[PDB]
Order: sequence, then structure tokens, then C-alpha cells
Amino acid sequence: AGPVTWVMMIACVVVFIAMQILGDQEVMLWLAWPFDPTLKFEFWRYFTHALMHFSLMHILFNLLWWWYLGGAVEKRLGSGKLIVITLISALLSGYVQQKFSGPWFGGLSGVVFALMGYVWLRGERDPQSGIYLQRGLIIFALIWIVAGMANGAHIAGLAVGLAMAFVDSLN
Amino acid sequence: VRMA
Repeated sequence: AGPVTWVMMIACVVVFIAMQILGDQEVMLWLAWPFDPTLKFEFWRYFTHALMHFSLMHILFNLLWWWYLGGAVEKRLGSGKLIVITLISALLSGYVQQKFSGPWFGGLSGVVFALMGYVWLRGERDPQSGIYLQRGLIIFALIWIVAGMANGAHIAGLAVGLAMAFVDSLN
Repeated sequence: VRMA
């Protein structure tokens, strides 16, 4: 697994550990989506929400998928590609999650659902890319959704990942 | 808090 895959895994671990020492709320106050327009120029917040996890099974399950799919994008399409997928999906899934239910949310599953959508579409339309998602997993992904949690994140991420894959799958 |  490449550098981008790894950097993100260490960022999420580092942040998780801080949340255990300082407590969730303390880290949330600084890394969450702006709760107050006054804070709108604290630019990190549109990304840093993705780095916070709230339970062990939350971090594990997300980093799992991220290691699997992230690594495959980074291996097959390079580090720049995965950066862009990450940044766009984090920001957009954040934007929509905030609208649904306000700013108190976190987790990499926005990014994860974008990656899920990207790998699957791109593998259907462009088998040349060398990436694909088994239909067994696209069914598990769809079960996660209907079981929903940042619902706005999941669905906004997915959208983003399909869009980018389509764009990339013509060229 | 919601999980994403």
C-alpha cells in the first residue's frame, strides 16, 4: 500500500488517540465542520471531520475499506488520484452531512463510500484501468446504506465517487 | 454525533 494510503491511516490513528486522552468533545470542538459562521475561515474543518472516529469498530471498519480500496486506487492510478478523490469526497460529503443533521459528525466513511462508488463504476465502464469491485461487496455496501450514522455523508460520498469515475471513464 |  502506497504513501497516501498510509499517511491517512496514521492521521486517523493519531486523531483517534487524542480523542481518547482529551475526550471526543475536546477534539470535535477543533476538528468538526464549522458550527458557527464566524468560524467559516478555519479551513481545515472542511477536511478534518473525516479524521475523527467515535468507536474502535468505527475506526477499524473505515480504515479496513480505506486500506483495501485506497491502496488499490493509489497502486493502479497513483497517489495524486487518491488525494483528489479524498479531498473532494471529504469536503462534499461533509457539506451535505452538515445540511442533513448539523456539524457534529466525523469519520472517513464519506471518503470510503466515494471510493466504493469509484472503484465499482470505473471497473464496469473502464476494465482497462485494472480496478474492479466484486458485486458481493457492492451488495454489502448497499446494505450499509439501507441500515442507515452520517446518512448525508454516505450518499454524498457515493455520488461523488460515481461522478468522478464516470468523468475518468470517458477521460 | 453521527458516524461517517
